[PDB]
Parts: sequence; C-alpha cells; structure tokens
Amino acid sequence: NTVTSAVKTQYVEIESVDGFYFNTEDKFDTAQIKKAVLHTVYNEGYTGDDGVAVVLREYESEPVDITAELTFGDATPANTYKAVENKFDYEIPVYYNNATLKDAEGNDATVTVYIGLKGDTDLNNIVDGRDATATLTYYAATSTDGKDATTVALSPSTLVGGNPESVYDDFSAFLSDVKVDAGKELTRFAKKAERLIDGRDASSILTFYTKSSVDQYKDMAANEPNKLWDIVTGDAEE
Amino acid sequence: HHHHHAMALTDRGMTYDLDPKDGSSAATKPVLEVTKKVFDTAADAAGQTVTVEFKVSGAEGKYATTGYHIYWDERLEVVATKTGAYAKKGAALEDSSLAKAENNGNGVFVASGADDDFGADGVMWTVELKVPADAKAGDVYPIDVAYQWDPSKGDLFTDNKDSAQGKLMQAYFFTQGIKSSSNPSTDEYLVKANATYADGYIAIKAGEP
Ligand SMILES: [Ca+2]
Ligand SMILES: [Ca+2]
Ligand SMILES: [Ca+2]
Ligand SMILES: [Cl-]
Ligand SMILES: [Cl-]
Ligand SMILES: [Cl-]
Repeated sequence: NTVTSAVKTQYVEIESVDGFYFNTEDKFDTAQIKKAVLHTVYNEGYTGDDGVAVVLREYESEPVDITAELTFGDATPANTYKAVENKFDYEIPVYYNNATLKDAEGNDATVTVYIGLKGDTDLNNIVDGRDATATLTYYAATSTDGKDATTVALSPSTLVGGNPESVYDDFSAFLSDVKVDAGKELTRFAKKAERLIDGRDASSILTFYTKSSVDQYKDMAANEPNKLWDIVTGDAEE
Repeated sequence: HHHHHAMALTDRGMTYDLDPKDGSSAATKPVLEVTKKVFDTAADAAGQTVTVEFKVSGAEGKYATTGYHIYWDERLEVVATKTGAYAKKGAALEDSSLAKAENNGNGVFVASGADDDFGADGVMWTVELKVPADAKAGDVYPIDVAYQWDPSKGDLFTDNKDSAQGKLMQAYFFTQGIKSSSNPSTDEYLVKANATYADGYIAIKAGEP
C-alpha cells in the first residue's frame, strides 16, 4: 500500500596507484586516483498495515563517475607520517562531499601511500652515512658494464631483500634522489629506473649527515630537514 | 673524591648503546691513534703549527662507512685547509670516494663512504693545530675522538653492507679502539690535563722549573 523507493546502500569502486611522499610534504596528490565510480542500491516496496516492511525490488541507479570530486580531507604526509621499523605504507581514506565512502566490501575506501625521510636510502628511519654509501654503491654497480637499475637493488633494507624490482626499491630511489636535475618535471611517480641516482646524490646525503652531526645544523636537520637539503644541494645558500 | 675537569675541553663522548654493544668478538678490531706531540720547552712550542694525525690500524679492506667527532683544547687554533675545512683526508681514505670534514667549533666531524670495503689502514684525517703564543711549560692541550648519538643519527664505523660483523667492528671501534670515559687513557699527560677521555695531545714538558 503506497510503494516508494529509497537508497539502501551506497559504495564506491576505486582504481588507484601508489604514491611516494616525504614526511615534510603538506599535500597528497589526487593523481593517485585514476577512477572512482559511485554505486547506489535502491529498494522499492511498501509497509503493510501490520507495520512490516515488504521489499518488492532491489536495483541500482546508473553508476556515477566521481573521480574528480575525491579528496584526502585533512590528511597530509606530514600529519600522517610515523616512524615504524620496516613499515612505510599507509591507507589514506578518500572523501566525497566531506565524508568517507565505503568500498564494495563495506570498508572505508582508501588509497595507499608510502612516506619516508628524504635521504633514507636503507629505509631505517635514519639519515646517515650508511645511506650515502648505499647510494654510492648503487651508482658504482649500475655504472658497471652489464648492470642497470633492473639488475641491481639500491636499498639494503630487508623490505627490498636484494630484489631490484621491489616497490620498496622504487621508494628508496625516490628518497635517495636528493639531487634531481630535471626538478619538478620528474614527478614523484617516477620508477627507480627512470631516475638518476649518482655520486652527486650520494655526496649530498653525506653532507646532510655531516651537517646534522655538528652543533650549527643539528636542530635544522631534525626540525626542518628541507632547509638543510636546500643548503646541501645548492638550491639555497649559507 | 673531588671532581676534576680539563682546562679548556669538555667530554662530549657518549656511552656506546647500540646492539651489539660488546665488540670483543669482532673479526675486525680497528684502533685509532692520535698524535701525541711533546715539546721540550715553551719557546719550542709557542706559535707552532702541529700536524695532528688520526691513524687507523687493524682494518685494512674491512670498512666503508665512517663518521666520528674530533674536538680539541679551545686554546689551540685550527689552521683550515684551502677550502676552509678543519680536517683533510689522508691516505687511508684514498680509495673512498666519499669523504667530508665538517667544522664544529673547537672540533670537526669527519665521515667517509665507499662503494665496497675500500677503507684502508693509515692516516684517515689530519688537522693542523697552532699552539698559543702564551703557552707555558707543563701545559697540555688534549685532543679527543668522541662517539656521539641521538635518535636522529649517530657516529659510524662499519662495512659496506653494515653486516653483523660490521656492527661488531663498530662497537669495537668506539668502545676499545678509541679512549673515552669508559676506556680512559692512562697517559701521564692526559691524566695531568684531567682529560683521560681524550686521545692525543700537544704537550710541553714541565720545567726544572
Ligand atoms: Ca637510513
Ligand atoms: Ca639524482
Ligand atoms: Ca675520546
Ligand atoms: Cl622545478
Ligand atoms: Cl650479516
Ligand atoms: Cl684500550
């Protein structure tokens, strides 16, 4: 008696890719979200005189592409980063109209990001001379006849485990590439093989470590590493 | 019973507290020797520039990555290299293509890296220090190699892979390979200077009198 339709449940299906970030960055990149489709399930029915609901029909409306509307809300690399041994990945919930969404299995829809310290080649949450040596060692190996990014692993981390194809080696290369000639036109999405990890990256990491180890720059390294990086790479002076 | 401090030097070295902390079983046991220059008279020493060497032994082809602190008596004046650095690499680091001295007041932090275990024995670093014009018989100007650590980073002496043996070698270096408050010098001059945590010195014999 008196049939009506109503939304029963709503979920999103998202295609997304990994994103790499420095702990100092203030913004995740929505470019990680390739496609997002919103599904809305309806029930059509009525309530009987006895007050009992009767569902006559279950269906969905036309799914809606909401890809461009998704944000990461207030989450940022800087406010998400936590140094945990052998753990660098995070699931960042997406927002649509200022609210989270459920995926097809009823869980909050999230995108994977990795966040680390610039310079931390060996992925141990510390920037020191070991990172400089690892970076130099990779350059020396890949400058050897018969060897390249695809046959040589950069990071000594157990997360890479000598595997030149590990996503963590891409992440290590991202962290180690402290001297980037191309600047911002080489995006955070570059793979290890698409980067130049060389002796210049290695010496910059060493100088960051040495400067962090003296009274003048100790606090700068700890509190605003970005200003120290600029100094050691020449992108700023003094 | 009384507490004694050096004239113009502080003990910045910290307790080596990384696991493993005991380097007694390390396959490689590196030792760092620091110049001990003794002048016979004040006149002989006053205004002299002394080459202070930091010389490692026992580690030929067994290390790759190093970083440690050097400090000296504040009364000494460092003579910087042509680049302004307080220290200059020596033959021990000839095969290490990363080497960097970073000025740190009455001291310097010195670090190296290599694409394999190319660290060698011999002089790692030299620092030129000038004796003050008013030096006196009996004076001792201590020179200290110190281990420092904080949650962000610490000093290093390990192999290219930073293996288990590398970490043992590192514990040995800092706990037995240099002097510190936990491994004090018994050198008479350092005892006199109240700086047994230090490692080398420029000293002037006491008069008669
Ligand atoms: Ca590291
Ligand atoms: Ca680079
Ligand atoms: Ca010492
Ligand atoms: Cl740019
Ligand atoms: Cl090992
Ligand atoms: Cl001893």
